[PDB]
Amino acid sequence: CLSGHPTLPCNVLKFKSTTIMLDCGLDMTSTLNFLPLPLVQSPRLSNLPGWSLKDGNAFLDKELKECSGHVFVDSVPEFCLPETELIDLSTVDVILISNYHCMMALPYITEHTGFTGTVYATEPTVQIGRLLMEELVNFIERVPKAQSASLWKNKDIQRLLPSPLKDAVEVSTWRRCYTMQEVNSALSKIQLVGYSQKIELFGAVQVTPLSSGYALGSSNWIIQSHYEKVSYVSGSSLLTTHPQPMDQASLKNSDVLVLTGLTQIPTANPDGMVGEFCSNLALTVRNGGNVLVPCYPSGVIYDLLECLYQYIDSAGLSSVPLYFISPVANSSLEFSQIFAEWLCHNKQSKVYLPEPPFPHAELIQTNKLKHYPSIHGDFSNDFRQPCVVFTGHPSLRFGDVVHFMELWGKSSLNTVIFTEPDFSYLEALAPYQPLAMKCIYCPIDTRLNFIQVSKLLKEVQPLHVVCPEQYTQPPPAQSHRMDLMIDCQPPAMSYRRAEVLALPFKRRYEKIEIMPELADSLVPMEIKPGISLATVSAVLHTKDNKHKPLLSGSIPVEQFVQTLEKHGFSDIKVEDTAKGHIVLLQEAETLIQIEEDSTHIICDNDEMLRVRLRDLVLKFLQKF
Amino acid sequence: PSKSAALHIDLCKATSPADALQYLLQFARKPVEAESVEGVVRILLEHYYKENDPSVRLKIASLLGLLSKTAGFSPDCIMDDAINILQNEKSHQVLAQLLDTLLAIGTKLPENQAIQMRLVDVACKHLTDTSHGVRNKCLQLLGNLGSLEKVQKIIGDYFSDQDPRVRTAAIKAMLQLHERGLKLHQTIYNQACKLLSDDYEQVRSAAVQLIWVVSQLYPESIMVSDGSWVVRVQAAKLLGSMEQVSSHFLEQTLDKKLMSDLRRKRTAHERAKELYSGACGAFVHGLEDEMYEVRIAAVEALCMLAQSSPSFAEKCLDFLVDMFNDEIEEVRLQSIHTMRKISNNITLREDQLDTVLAVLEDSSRDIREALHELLCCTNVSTKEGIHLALVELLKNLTKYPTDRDSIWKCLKFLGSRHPTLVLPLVPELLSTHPFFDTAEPDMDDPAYIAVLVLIFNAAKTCPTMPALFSDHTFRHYAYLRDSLSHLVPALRLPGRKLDPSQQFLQQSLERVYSLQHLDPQGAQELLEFTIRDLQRLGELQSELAGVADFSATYLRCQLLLIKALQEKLWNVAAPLYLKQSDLASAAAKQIMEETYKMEFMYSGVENKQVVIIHHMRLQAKALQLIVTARTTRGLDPLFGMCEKFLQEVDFFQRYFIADLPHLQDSFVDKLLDLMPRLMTSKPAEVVKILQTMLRQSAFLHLPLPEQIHKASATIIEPAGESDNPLRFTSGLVVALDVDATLEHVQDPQNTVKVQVLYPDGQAQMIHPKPADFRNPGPGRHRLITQVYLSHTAWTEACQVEVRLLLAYNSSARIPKCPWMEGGEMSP
Repeated sequence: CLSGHPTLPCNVLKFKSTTIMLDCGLDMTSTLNFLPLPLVQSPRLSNLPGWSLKDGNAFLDKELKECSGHVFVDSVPEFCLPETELIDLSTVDVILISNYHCMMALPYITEHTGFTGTVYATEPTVQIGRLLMEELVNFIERVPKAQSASLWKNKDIQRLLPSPLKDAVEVSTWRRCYTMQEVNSALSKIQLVGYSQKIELFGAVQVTPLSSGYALGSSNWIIQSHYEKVSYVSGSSLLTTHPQPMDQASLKNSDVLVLTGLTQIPTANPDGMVGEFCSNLALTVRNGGNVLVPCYPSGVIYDLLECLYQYIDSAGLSSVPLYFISPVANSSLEFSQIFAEWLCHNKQSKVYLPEPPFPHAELIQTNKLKHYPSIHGDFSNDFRQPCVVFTGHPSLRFGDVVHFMELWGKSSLNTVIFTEPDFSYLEALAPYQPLAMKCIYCPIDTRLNFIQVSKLLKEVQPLHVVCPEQYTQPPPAQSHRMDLMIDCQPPAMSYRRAEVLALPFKRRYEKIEIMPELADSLVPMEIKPGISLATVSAVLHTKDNKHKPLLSGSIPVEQFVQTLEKHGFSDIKVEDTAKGHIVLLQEAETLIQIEEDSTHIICDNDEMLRVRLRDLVLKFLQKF
Repeated sequence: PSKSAALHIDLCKATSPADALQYLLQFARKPVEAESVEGVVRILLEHYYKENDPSVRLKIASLLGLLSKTAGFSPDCIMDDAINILQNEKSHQVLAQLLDTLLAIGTKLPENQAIQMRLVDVACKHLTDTSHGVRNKCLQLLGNLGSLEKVQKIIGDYFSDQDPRVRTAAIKAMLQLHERGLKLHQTIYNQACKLLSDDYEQVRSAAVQLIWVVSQLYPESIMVSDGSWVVRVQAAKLLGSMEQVSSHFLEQTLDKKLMSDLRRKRTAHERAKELYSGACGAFVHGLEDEMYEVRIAAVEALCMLAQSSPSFAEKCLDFLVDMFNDEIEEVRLQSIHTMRKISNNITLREDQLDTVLAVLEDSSRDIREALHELLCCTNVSTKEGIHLALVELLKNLTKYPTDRDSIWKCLKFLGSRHPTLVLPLVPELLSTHPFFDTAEPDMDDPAYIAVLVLIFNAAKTCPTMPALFSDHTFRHYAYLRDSLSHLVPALRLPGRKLDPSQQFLQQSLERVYSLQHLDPQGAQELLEFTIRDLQRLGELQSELAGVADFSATYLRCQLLLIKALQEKLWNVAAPLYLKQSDLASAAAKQIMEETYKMEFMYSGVENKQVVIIHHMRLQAKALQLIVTARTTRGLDPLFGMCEKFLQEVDFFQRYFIADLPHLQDSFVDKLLDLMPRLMTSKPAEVVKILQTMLRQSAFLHLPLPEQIHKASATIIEPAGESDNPLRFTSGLVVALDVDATLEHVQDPQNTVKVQVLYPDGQAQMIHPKPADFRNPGPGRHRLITQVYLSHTAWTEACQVEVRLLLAYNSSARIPKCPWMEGGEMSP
């Protein structure tokens, strides 16, 4: 006997690791670690120069925490992981997946503690996640220096001594590595799951994807029992409409409406930010040197790719090619080429060489597009850098962007324009602040803007909507509301708050199959009898008609004496009292008293008359 | 005192679910108890469990269960947990947490009888639930608690429960009972029938394992369990396209199930589609059905059943050969492996072309050696296959001359296997004429030496081999036999014909040990002569080179020490120390490096050698202290280094307790006996007494052993070669190179570094990668790691230096391999 309660161990607003439990389903939503957290350490680079080696000494004879402008750790970035301790992984059956993003911490919970069950997701997201983990481990294992940061994690009494932004986060269990074993031994468990499937896990609860349009496979799984509408939302967008835009034809009478992904930037304009980025790239290619745009692997970068392709009809002349440095670049390109069914209905997925998502990237490949998906001796043909280079990277410490930043660190000649807003200003450029670059941070991101979730809640008319984080308060360095409207009450979640907001009391299943029985007559409730021997098989008690009801109802004395006379009885004397009626039958000396909701019969030693009177009085009421 | 802090933190705030959960997360993610006060902490945690916030109670129970695993599962804690769980059946997760705590406190430490494993099982069995409350938990409870070697009726009647997810717990518990014996009955197999048609996942994948184990227990008490469960296993594995997880487990179970009687009537019909009681396939329909993770298990079961049964190979070799065109890098090597494991009592007439072409489609650097090992151990029917293999090996040689050793070895094995099959091909391989005798091939040609060594290896048991030889073949054999013997054997051609080191080492060591009471110059020249002799012996002898080099290094240490003690500085004024007057200022560092090398480079060291080398290091530190104090002008720094030296002496004497009364009249024991008095005077007279004592202290004898050195090789991977200026730029990396192999490194993982010495002042030391360390030759290793090089333009092709080093506890380096220069690679 339990209820649904989300046990979330994270306080990340972009990602989520909620676990919406149930009575017998025990389902868990997507689980993700802290991706933007491993940036305070030294960046992982090859061919260590002399500039990033000799710096200021540590504070109080540490010899493991260098300092150059800010605090840094010269060791492994030491990837973060949520607590996930007060819930054992031995009673878990399935883990949910998001849009190719929520598997960075997936192999850490598959072959470590528990989770011996199955897993359900779609093909494009799982393939992009595989490529992401592959490029991540490829960027980690290059120059694999040993861990030398296992001393400041404990003894937190002195952890608050260093400068801020370093002691704000605690250390519970961080793994820092994948060893190329669980990452490829855990991927051989995924099943082929499409959109709106009928997998029917555990024989009672059903999940139905929604396929919201944000990226290639932004599916919002909707776990639901016989009578329940638990809705989980990972990512959605109502402005791009290219990758099968979101539809609201199913989530009408939702229950909890777990909303996780948000935009976090309400002041910027997508069209305006793309326009200013185009102007910036044009003005920096007109004069100066090469251009560097540190971006993520395949996914969100495709709109920027299409914009820079269509920008060739502007003041920017030719001879401005595009380099793409990524170990999984060719695989990502061929996967975007092969994946075309997950596009829009007729706007994008036309199949007549007009996919408008990936075919345009190959249509312009014959004019000026050299791929070169490596850095190990491939640019020896021509080296002048009149181009723009995009290097995939999980963060600003693992990818090859740090080598290129140390290559042409001179300012007024290159750009450091970013595309992912899941970082900061003073910490992201902390080891590179002794420069004079423009430091532009155009936030390319469209994830359920505040102007969209408002109209979504208006057209949904929801109830008991749960808020993911404590952002119900106005954000810092801003002067506005930027909150969500709730009629009943605004909930709250934290690192270890297992709040219970649900009550499924086995509403209606009944395992109805081959039910044939009589039906009585009444005003509006035609009651009937039931059958025993349910013989349940799997989450369904199919109580079929095969091999004690109580009584209720007032019995009239007038109809009683009428049926006594017309059945064969005689010499029956009836008198009245203050509220009841007393009837005497001379045979066997039967005395019967009928009061308001009361009947009492007294007779002598006789069996046949007793059972006769019993069956005569029992057919005057309805059986319940 | 660990429980008092937890109680204070829990009673300070006393929130509904904030303070309790925070304290639980702070106490669970922290360090363990590792003490005897764990019972008090467990009692304090259990005292606050009977309250609200069932989630906090479950978290505290889980924390107590995790903490009780550090050898703290006593009888009192188990009794307390049993008494608490008897009435804590309020929530669903609370009972599961209590059962897990009972399992961690009873099935991890006690593991015995007398209410240690039987009472908890009965308590868990009597604690049944109504709807998926503790069933999945008490199943593994009773699974990890074995009562005695006689408890199966409960699982037998629970095998037909409501929730199919409880059958998984039942089957894992019954497998846990199986892997401990327990005399499993034969009736379960009948119940196993109702497990074959389950209409669910994660059950049949274990049902095939169940039928496999119950068939492999004993094929009696019943046709008669002979080739009967194999039919059911094949029927369950035939639906491989319906589940990618239940098909590989079925093949892995059949791999061991094939060890039964294996009746031919049920085995020969399985290799065909149309059955000839067996009415299923899964042999010719289980290969080209889905992903290769089940194909691997299928071929594993195939080779496992072909190894035991000598038959069935002649009708499965075709199927094992025709599965090569699979365009998968995994199935190819697995096919090579399953063919090498079955290379016995097999034939090869025309199926060779489908198994040899795996070397032309791609490089396959790691598969080529396996293919060559396969081609040499197999048998060929006719000479056409021999000729095909020979011309293919010649093509691989003229296209890839980087693996000629494997080709020569495989040709040697092929010639030693069947030498008759090449007899009708001798005048066809080498170009010979019956009446010309011309066209002499090249001597150093890597294309003719292979045929030569093949003929020489096939010339062992041939009656008349030289009857078809040419004129130069005899001299070629005479030259190859006398140059190498591991490939060319001995023949009977008519043209051709046909512990001193240990005692010497012992004599040298006893001469160094005994002859020590003489003049300093005589001792010095004796040490020099013995060092030269030991170096010559190490350069000459091979198997006795490690101990010889060890003794030579020890004698060099002693010689440098005795030369430092005979320096002219002590004969001249001390407080002057002009310059170049003490040869020990630069000799103490060399002695320390020599001790580090003697301690870390060698593998077979004994504790006696360790204490002797530590005494030598302490003597070197004392010499360095003396040399520094001889020139130090400030009296204040003297106290610091003298206290440091006394601290090192105390640490040494505290770490080494035994073998101290063994060493007589040694510097260490003299300092240990005199140190209670040296801690009362000025560091000046302290170091004076230290100096006058170290002069004629002793000469400790080192015990020899079977130690070996730790050196590397100079493999052609980016080794010394011509200029070969590669094309690259100044911006990005130049290129990538490959390192060399290793020999006798004593787990080179996390021990061997790779240093890169650029012509500039900068030097980069790339850390090793543990994934590339290969060990198929225990006693010899191999290091194939990519090295990254990048620098600004050089305007020339001067030089570059890459080298291997070693790692220490704190920090140190050891030069092992000879300095090998790399390619120029002008950017």
